[PDB]
This record gives sequence, structure tokens and C-alpha cells, in this order.
Amino acid sequence: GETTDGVYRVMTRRLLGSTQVGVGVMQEGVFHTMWHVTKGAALRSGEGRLDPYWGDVKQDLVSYCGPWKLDAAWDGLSEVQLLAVPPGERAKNIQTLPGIFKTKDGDIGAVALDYPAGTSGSPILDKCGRVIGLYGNGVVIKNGSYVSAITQGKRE
Amino acid sequence: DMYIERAGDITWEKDAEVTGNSPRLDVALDESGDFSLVE
Ligand SMILES: O=C(Nc1ccc2c(c1)CNC2)c1cc2ncccc2s1
Repeated sequence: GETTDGVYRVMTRRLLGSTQVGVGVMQEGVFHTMWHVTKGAALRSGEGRLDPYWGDVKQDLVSYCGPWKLDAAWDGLSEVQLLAVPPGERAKNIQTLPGIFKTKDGDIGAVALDYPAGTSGSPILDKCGRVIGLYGNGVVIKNGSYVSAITQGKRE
Repeated sequence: DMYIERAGDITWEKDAEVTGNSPRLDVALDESGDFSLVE
């Protein structure tokens, strides 16, 4: 099916009508999304089938057709853009300055933007347009809003 | 059964809507990939 680079919606027809469960990135012939979006299941692109290739529930990442290709990293200083693809709505860039998730294994960037759960897998970009991570895995704060980590994989 | 649909090009947009704060939070990540706040 379609293997052109870009951002894609992950849809299902199992529930009522057509429902958007997430988003993903196509780069170098590899589809990249969050593990909780697909649960490692196969995907369809027109008449073609995309089989999982690599995945990890702890990182909450999965790649299809080949190994993880995205290796750009947040520089710890600059603003970034979330390329939000909300259910039933057009792709939209939103610029923000990331906060920090401080963990026992190191710091990670975090974006404080709230979108439907079906927006999980939407890429976060640097000023060169490079994908520095995916949106959709984080935490709920005092008022009930979400703060997502900038989740990035490792390019072997 | 899941399927994918193209939604756009991956590019930076000059003069996009600029919003959102930058919180510094203490978090923990468990074996199931779930984050939680440590207080
Ligand atoms: O529940 C979510 N994410 C998630 C689900 C299941 C699992 C993980 C993360 C990682 N381990 C398995 C949400 C993503 C999200 N985005 C914007 C606003 C609200 C939400 S809630």
C-alpha cells in the first residue's frame, strides 16, 4: 500500500463506525507508533499488510516492516512542535517549550498539551523537522489534565 | 482490524499556535510502561 514518508492515522472498524485509536510516523519504509495503540497487532495499508518487527511494552514503542529509524533528540533547551493528528480533525502543529520528567534513570522531555487519547503516536518535531519522539505516554496531574513524555526509540 | 491513512507531511510550521507550560515533575516508570507521579 502507501509507503510514502509522513504522519498517518491508525484506525479500527471493530467498534461503532470507524474509530481512530492512534497515529504513527512512516519514515524510510518503517511505520513507527506507540505499543498501546496497536498492542503489537498487524496493520493494513490499502491491500498491503504491515507486520510488527520490533516492540517493547516498557518503552511503549513498536516498529513495522523494519527496525526503529527515528534517532533525533530534544536538545534540552529549544521549543518543539507537536504535530497533533486528533480524531476526525486535520493535522495541526502546536509549538511549546517542554518540561522535564525526572526519573531514577535520567531526565526525559515532557509536553503539557491535552488531546484525545486517540491522538497517541503523534510526532514531536525539532526546528529541522526531525522526529525527536512520540506523544501519548505520560501522567495525569492535579486538575485531571495530561503531561506526555517525549518518547524516543533507539536506532540500532 | 487496524488500518492506516495518510494525514500529512512531517514539517515544522513557522508561526504555529504557541501554547502549553513546562512542568518539572518527579516520575517513576514501571515494568508495564506506565508512568506515575512520585510525591
Ligand atoms: O492512557 C493513555 N496512555 C497509555 C495507555 C496505555 C498504556 C500506556 C499509555 C503505556 N502503558 C500502556 C493516555 C494517553 C493520553 N494522551 C492524551 C491525553 C490523555 C491520555 S490518556
